[PDB]
Amino acid sequence: GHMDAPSNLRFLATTPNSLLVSWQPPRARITGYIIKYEKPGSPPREVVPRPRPGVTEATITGLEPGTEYTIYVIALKNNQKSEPLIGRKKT
Repeated sequence: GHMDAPSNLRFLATTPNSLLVSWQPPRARITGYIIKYEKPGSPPREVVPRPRPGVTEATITGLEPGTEYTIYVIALKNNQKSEPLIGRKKT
């Protein structure tokens, strides 16, 4: 455990209820990632299945319009995880 966390949570393309995001992988070897998303009033969820290693972008579906969701993206190492890297935006 104890691994750095991704950075610069960016957004690729954005759909009326889906949202693509792009980050800068942490500074340590990893074999997976976690990505949650939040909204005012409802608790976070996780992008499933967990992203693959080597990818610096993920899409998030199942959102709501006119709503800026807050994403928490983490680095994994065999279910093990690092600190989060968050960023929010609207669909």
